[PDB]
Formats: sequence, structure tokens, C-alpha cells
Amino acid sequence: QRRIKSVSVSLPMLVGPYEDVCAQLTQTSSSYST
Amino acid sequence: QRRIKSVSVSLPMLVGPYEDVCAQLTQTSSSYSTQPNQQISLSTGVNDSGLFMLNFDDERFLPFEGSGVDSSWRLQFTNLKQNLDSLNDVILHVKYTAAI
Amino acid sequence: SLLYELNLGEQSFVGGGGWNDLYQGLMAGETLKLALMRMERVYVEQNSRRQEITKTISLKALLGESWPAELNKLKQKTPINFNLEEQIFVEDYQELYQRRIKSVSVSLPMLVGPYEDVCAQLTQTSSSYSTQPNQQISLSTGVNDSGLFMLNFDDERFLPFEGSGVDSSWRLQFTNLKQNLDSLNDVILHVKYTAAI
Amino acid sequence: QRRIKSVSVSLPMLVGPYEDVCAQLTQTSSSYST
Amino acid sequence: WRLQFTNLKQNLDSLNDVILHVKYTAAI
Amino acid sequence: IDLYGEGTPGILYQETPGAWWYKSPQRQIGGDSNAVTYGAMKALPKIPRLQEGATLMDINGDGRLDWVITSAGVRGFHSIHSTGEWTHFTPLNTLPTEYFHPKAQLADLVGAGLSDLVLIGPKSVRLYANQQGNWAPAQDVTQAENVSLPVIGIDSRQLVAFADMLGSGQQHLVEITADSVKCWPNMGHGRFGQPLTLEGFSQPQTSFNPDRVFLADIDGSGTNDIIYAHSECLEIYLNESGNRFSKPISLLLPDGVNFDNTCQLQAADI
Repeated sequence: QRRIKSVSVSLPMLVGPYEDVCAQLTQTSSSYST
Repeated sequence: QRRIKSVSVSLPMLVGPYEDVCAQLTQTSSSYSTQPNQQISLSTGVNDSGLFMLNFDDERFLPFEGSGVDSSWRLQFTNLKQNLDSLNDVILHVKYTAAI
Repeated sequence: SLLYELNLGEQSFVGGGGWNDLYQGLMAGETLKLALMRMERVYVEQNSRRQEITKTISLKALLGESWPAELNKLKQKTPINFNLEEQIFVEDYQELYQRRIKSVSVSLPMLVGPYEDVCAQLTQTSSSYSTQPNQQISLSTGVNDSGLFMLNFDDERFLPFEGSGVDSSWRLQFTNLKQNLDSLNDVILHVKYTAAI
Repeated sequence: QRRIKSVSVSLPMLVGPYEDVCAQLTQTSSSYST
Repeated sequence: WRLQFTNLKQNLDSLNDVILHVKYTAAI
Repeated sequence: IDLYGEGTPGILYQETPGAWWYKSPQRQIGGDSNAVTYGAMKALPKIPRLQEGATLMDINGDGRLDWVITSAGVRGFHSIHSTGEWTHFTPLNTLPTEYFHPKAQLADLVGAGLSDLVLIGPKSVRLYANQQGNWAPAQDVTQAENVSLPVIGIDSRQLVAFADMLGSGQQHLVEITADSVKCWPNMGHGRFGQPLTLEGFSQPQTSFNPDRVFLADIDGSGTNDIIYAHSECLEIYLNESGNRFSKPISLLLPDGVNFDNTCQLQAADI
């Protein structure tokens, strides 16, 4: 069996010194009825 | 919805070895209807936050915890002898939390 | 403890005479319970967050023209006596209504042998504002010494100069006599203090 | 007397940037009836 | 002990050797 | 480091307060006056050496080293002669730039031997300030907005460095993928030229972990050359005149040895 414990993300990018990139992620649905 | 959790400041500057820059910031007022917490005194300037040891979940509320985001502020230096021509600009940092 | 930790002037809750024979002191503990409750109330009420200030100072810069003579006395391992002028603190932040020492540390521009444990100690003679076991600290790292095997805040016990009045006088002296001292340039103090408005 | 408290492993290897090497170890049996 | 890889696609020619580490406690 | 100024580094193992122990380069006995060896370590009196942003840097550009002091609120250096004379402490008319982070800390482009920090990436260029071991104000500039933007610190099979592929001597910004190289012309204060690609480099994108590369100029021209590790072999790419690259030399490792994530390759004049 497998269940998700946690997640994180990483972006190969360049960013301005004090640029706060703004984006968001969301889950639509998941298998196994969690 | 958006409410202020915490703040910090940073100053592109040059500082004497043991020069303790002296300045302080205060909040005049804030929106959203969201003094002892409203004033912070700063002397590192690298990433100052007015606490000898910053951490979350203090059993006591943080200086601007829960403040409405739209808000007005006053800032001024206090040591008069310290040279200020070094100053380029100031960059603020804010942790805030929000609803959806 | 409470009264010292908050310097709330002069107030009291504890009182003597709770015992009685005719009633075999039966209600005493209950009286203590209430007094404790009032103290707790006051603590929660008054323990508001307070201003925190980091201050540092060169001994040379402090002593000015006297500096080289006192430095010589140090090289000679003789004890040095000096005092702290709080006017410096009102210069740095004139607005603050009260100031008490939270903690201290020291730093020495020096060269040290690999395993040389420099031996010296500092002590407070007296302090202003009406603010011995805490008054003396023994130092051997010299890099950023603070007399504790592991420094941290919120010790269940009070720190060496916690709550001391800012204006205060001090004595400093080396103790190991064999250790060479010509290496010494100057001494820089570090102080954490807290203040009212 | 000697009893195992904990273990760890190390592999002199090269790995892709985001390559998650997948392997596992297991104990078949042990002396001293543990 | 038994040891085995599980991802089959991953290249393995890179492998030199394996070094184990153990914390154990003992009486006297 | 070459603390002594031998024109040759000595191996100054150092572990703790005081552990400063200079295994030192010595002539071998016998043979031609070419044979050299690291002799035993020596201890010498030294700074408490910790909590300070420790480094044996020559901050002044003397060619002869200081040691950096930067502890909380604590800021200067000592200077050390070839004799091992650790001079008394030096406050520095001190006005170093605030260390937000080391991330993308510049060195060269202030001018050779004058190095100073700049923390920088896209669309902006902070200015260096070092003169002779003191500093100006750390001013702000940008190059023209058409100029392609170099920015350090992504691991995705890629690298960035201040390193002169071109061999002018200016350790130009160069960016490297699994597949291509680009280098930005020095333009002095706050400025860069549009980058030039250098042809010839590539490696299998399936497997190009960036850190398996090594940076040195080999040909002696000034043009930084390129090396990449296979577990059995080096791939050595030589810089054509600062324009493109030769067919790589393939070099067999010592027998039975395998290169791996423990291995640290370097080049030196021991």
C-alpha cells in the first residue's frame, strides 16, 4: 500500500533579488479514496 | 482574507565593526480593524526583527501578529552620531496568512 | 521572585501570621492559594513584551586617553576597575523610559595558543537603579565568552547580571600568570538589555 | 555483551540530479536471540 | 542480511562498493 | 594555502582552535633539484580563529594574507607575515557590505587583485566597493535590458561560474548546461556584454550531473578548459582560442579505481 505523507517543489529558475515568485498548486482528486 | 503574521527588515548598508546601528519602526494604524506591540527597535539591520531569538509559536503575540495588511508606518533613526550616507535603500520582509 | 522579575514598585500578597493554634492553621494553605492566584494574575497582566537592545563597546574607545595606561596595567595582570555611563544608552535611544541589563558577553582581539585556555574573570562591583554568586563570571574562550558551557535564554534560573541596572561598575582581571599578554589589542563588550517606554 | 542499536548505509556512487535510487535491505535472522 | 535494488531502469555500473554503519551498545 | 609565500601552497590542516598545522613543501633529498615533498606539520601561535567568518584572505591585495573577522557585530582582520607574524588586530575603517547571503557573491569584476562582493542576478547589478581593503558605497546599476541575464545557483544539470573561458584574464560569467556554454563579456561597472556561445561541449543529458565537471585552464593560454568525470575515465575538452572546443581527450583512471561521489579531483602546482 502507498499513501502520500508530504510534498515539496523545486524550480530551476532565476529570480530577482527580492522577487517573490507567486504561484500555487492544488490537488483535484486522488485514488484509493485516500 | 489577509492578516499580518510577522515582519523583518533588511538594510543594504555598511556598518562599523562593532557599530550598533540604532533605529526603530512603529505602526501608526492598520486596516480591517485587524503601544506595547506596535514598536520595534532595531540594531543589526541585516535581517532585523527586534528579538534576541526569533521563533514562531511564542506563548505571547508577536509585534504585528494579526494586523490588517493595509497599514501605515513610521520609521526613524535614533543614534545621531552614526553616519548615514552609507544607506542605499531599505527592504521589508513580511510573513502573512490568508483565507480563500 | 515575581517582584524582582518585574520591578513593579512595591506591592505584596504574602503575609505572615497565617497559622493559629485555636484553628490549628487549617485555612493557611487556602490563603496561600489565593495569594498565589493574585500574583499569577498580576504576572499575566504585566508581562507585556518589552524593548530589546543589543549594545557593544570597545574598552579602548571607552577609556580614551587612559586606555594605554590601563592596557599596560592589564599586560601587568593587574585588576582594572571601570564604570558604565548610561548616557551612552540615552544617546542610542533617548525615548526609552527604563533600562535593565538582560545579559552580557565579551570578545578579545587576541592570538591564542592551540590549546591555550586563556584564564581571566570579570565581576560587577555595583549597579545603579537598585537593579556574590551571580556577580562573577570566569572566562577562557575569549572569542565570544559568556561563562556558560551552553548559553541559552529562558533558563529556569537567573543569568549572571539579569535585571542589573545599566549604569554600573566593574572589575576585570587575568588569573593565569604564565600566559603571555602582549598579544592583547583591546576588549569589546556585548550587552543584551531591555527597556520600557 | 553486544546489541545493535541502529544502522545506516553509504554508497560510493554517481546519481542523476533527481534520480531516486531505489533499493532495500532486510535482516533474515540474528544471533543471541536478540 | 539480504540486499537488493528495486528500480530496474536505473543504471548500476556506477557502483563501486557499499559501506555500512552501525551503532551498537555493549556490556562489560 | 601558500601562507608563507613560497610560490607554492602548504597543507595547513586545522581542526579546532589552534590546530593550525602546516605540512610544508620541502625539497626531497637526493636527485635533481626538482624533487619536492610535503614535510611534517608545525604549530604556530594564532588567532582564536573561530565564529568570525574565518578565512586566510588577503583583503588588501598585498599578495600576503590577512584573516577575516566577521562575528556577530565583530569585524576586522589580522595580518600574517611569511614569518608567521600574526600582526595585532586590524579594525578596517570598517564598512563592509551587509552579508545577506553568500549566494552569487561576486569577486573579480572590480578589477584584478581588487576583488569585492556583489550579490546579483537578473535585471540588476549591485556595485563592488573595495579599494585596497576598504570600500566605497555599494552602488546600484544595470546593463541594458536587452542583455541576457546571468544568475548563479540552479542544480538542474547546469552550472554558472566567474571563470575566463576567453583567457583575457577577466573571470567572465559563464553558464553551462548538459549541452552548451555561454559567456558574458566583461563590461566593467554594473555592465556586461551580450554573451557568446562557445561551441563543442556536450554530454548525455540523461546522466549529466553538473558537479562531475572540473574548471581548470590546461593549455596555459588563459582559456579555461573543461574536464568531466566518467567512473572510469576523464573527458578533457580543450579551448580553441577562446572560441570553441577540441575533440575530448579520454583518460583512463588508475587501475581498478573508480571515480564516485566521494572523490575530489583538483589541479595544483604541488
